[PDB]
Amino acid sequence: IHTARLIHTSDLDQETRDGARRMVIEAFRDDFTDDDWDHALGGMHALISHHGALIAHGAVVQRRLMYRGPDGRGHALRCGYVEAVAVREDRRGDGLGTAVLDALEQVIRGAYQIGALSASDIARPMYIARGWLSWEGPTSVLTPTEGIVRTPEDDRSLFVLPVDLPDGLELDTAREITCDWRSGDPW
Amino acid sequence: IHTARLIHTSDLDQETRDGARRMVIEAFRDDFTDDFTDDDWDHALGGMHALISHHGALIAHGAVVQRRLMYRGPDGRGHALRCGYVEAVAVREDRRGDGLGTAVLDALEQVIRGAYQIGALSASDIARPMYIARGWLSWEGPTSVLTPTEGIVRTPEDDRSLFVLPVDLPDGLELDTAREITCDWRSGDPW
Ligand SMILES: CC(C)(COP(=O)(O)OP(=O)(O)OC[C@H]1O[C@@H](n2cnc3c(N)ncnc32)[C@H](O)[C@@H]1OP(=O)(O)O)[C@@H](O)C(=O)NCCC(=O)NCCS
Ligand SMILES: CC(C)(COP(=O)(O)OP(=O)(O)OC[C@H]1O[C@@H](n2cnc3c(N)ncnc32)[C@H](O)[C@@H]1OP(=O)(O)O)[C@@H](O)C(=O)NCCC(=O)NCCS
Ligand SMILES: CC(C)(COP(=O)(O)OP(=O)(O)OC[C@H]1O[C@@H](n2cnc3c(N)ncnc32)[C@H](O)[C@@H]1OP(=O)(O)O)[C@@H](O)C(=O)NCCC(=O)NCCS
Ligand SMILES: NC[C@@H]1O[C@H](O[C@H]2[C@@H](O)[C@H](O[C@@H]3[C@@H](O)[C@H](N)C[C@H](N)[C@H]3O[C@H]3O[C@H](CN)[C@@H](O)[C@H](O)[C@H]3N)O[C@@H]2CO)[C@H](N)[C@@H](O)[C@@H]1O
Ligand SMILES: NC[C@@H]1O[C@H](O[C@H]2[C@@H](O)[C@H](O[C@@H]3[C@@H](O)[C@H](N)C[C@H](N)[C@H]3O[C@H]3O[C@H](CN)[C@@H](O)[C@H](O)[C@H]3N)O[C@@H]2CO)[C@H](N)[C@@H](O)[C@@H]1O
Repeated sequence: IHTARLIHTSDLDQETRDGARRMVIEAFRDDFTDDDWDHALGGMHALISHHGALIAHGAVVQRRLMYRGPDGRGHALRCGYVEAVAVREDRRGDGLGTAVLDALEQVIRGAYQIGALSASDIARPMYIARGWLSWEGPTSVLTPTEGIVRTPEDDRSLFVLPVDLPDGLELDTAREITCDWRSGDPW
Repeated sequence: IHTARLIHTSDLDQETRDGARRMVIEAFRDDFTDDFTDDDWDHALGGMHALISHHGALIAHGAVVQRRLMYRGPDGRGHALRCGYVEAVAVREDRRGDGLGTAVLDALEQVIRGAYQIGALSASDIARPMYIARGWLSWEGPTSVLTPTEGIVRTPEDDRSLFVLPVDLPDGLELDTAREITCDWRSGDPW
């Protein structure tokens, strides 16, 4: 069985960051943009290498997810957001994806109030099987110039993993949920 | 001689985390209202901690957490910068003045330079000369916060407290510190 190493972005040399980026881009090839890479930087990376070649990657970066309960109170949850999860093609189906998520979920459970991610279609059963909840209500992003704006192309994609919500808060996945602002894909 | 260890929030046991919080709360003491509040501790969670311990006792702490800083340049183009935000920098009172806080900020600035486009913090009044000497820039224009119900809302209590450390600004961006700057939303003190 393989085990992922967990490394902060700042503990990654440029050679190893460039190798990770190139492995991720190839893994997403039919798609992975310059903004997509920026989104994967700043947090903890899960890495698996074999003889100096990276064969699996994932990242969890901190952001705020905003949720307003029925009673009208607002919540700005410390969110561990999962990005750039990828296994080299020739090494897929061997549990390397599971090893990446095991290490990232340890980060989420140890440090954040909620995990969240916008899953590709292929990865959906994988996350469902691990206990991630599909979000059923509308999604949105908090923009700097127009307030909260709907993001309908992301409604089907969003999964959350509530690990340490504030005392008495219970997420209703049919309500709206809002992510903080960034360039490119908000979710 | 003094070197802090870097550890992510998720690698601290609850007892070390709780000790860190108690130590930082006391460091911020000069009645029953703690100057360093529960929300203040939450803002230190989720990133990299710099720790210094001496025969088991935690004698220094600092953290850098990821946020977005929003800045609109003089050309009208908006930027959502990946920001390493510095929180809860503290040295046990009896050990101050020996380079421990310098050692904490050394480690945190390494995180910022290696991971983020910009470092930022909201400095206590008395700590401002220290940050200037380390090459942080004082922000001179108005500060604000992007709220989910109101618009961008001015935060005048934090004007003149903000410092930034621009380590990897995109392509041609050059910060003009007289313009407005805006932080993302969180509970408690936004800056
Ligand atoms: C997504 C990706 C990382 C999965 O990697 P992988 O090596 O195929 O995955 P694994 O072999 O580790 O399988 C992961 C888990 O999903 C499970 N699984 C896969 N398909 C499943 C299905 N239809 N139903 C139930 N479980 C399923 C496996 O059983 C495994 O769980 P297990 O370890 O308990 O058995 C890989 O396909 C990839 O890199 N794709 C390209 C990039 C991409 O699209 N990334 C997803 C963005 S979130
Ligand atoms: C502010 C603090 C972290 C500085 O740590 P320190 O270990 O005492 O300071 P250092 O010895 O590393 O010196 C760093 C700089 O701090 C300044 N400073 C602040 N308090 C100082 C003190 N008691 N003794 C010496 N320098 C002090 C000096 O300008 C010094 O610069 P220098 O070495 O070039 O002379 C620490 O005194 C403390 O915990 N105070 C409580 C308040 C606080 O931390 N504010 C939050 C940061 S915004
Ligand atoms: C730290 C600095 C002063 C050089 O280091 P240094 O002068 O050798 O300082 P040290 O590391 O030896 O500090 C230890 C000494 O601090 C003194 N000291 C400072 N605070 C003390 C305290 N609270 N208790 C006891 N001694 C203290 C003591 O004399 C101690 O020596 P001793 O106990 O052995 O007698 C350095 O940061 C510097 O030169 N600062 C430049 C200023 C700057 O950055 N400004 C730029 C303007 S933009
Ligand atoms: N875009 C068209 C389709 O893209 C697919 O790839 C999938 C994937 O990239 C993408 O997945 C989702 C989208 O769902 C969702 N609307 C936004 C979200 N940020 C994105 O996210 C995913 O891909 C990004 C790269 N982008 C990565 O940066 C990100 O970490 C990853 N989780 O959408 C696709 C499936 O939903 C295939 N290439 C092909 O089946 C088809 O062409
Ligand atoms: N009065 C002198 C000193 O005051 C300190 O209090 C200062 C401190 O709380 C606070 O400092 C600044 C403010 O400026 C600024 N407008 C907002 C910013 N979030 C805050 O931040 C600072 O204190 C917080 C705890 N709150 C920490 O969580 C935070 O990491 C720290 N950088 O404002 C106070 C005055 O600057 C301490 N009580 C003690 O170190 C000493 O007594």
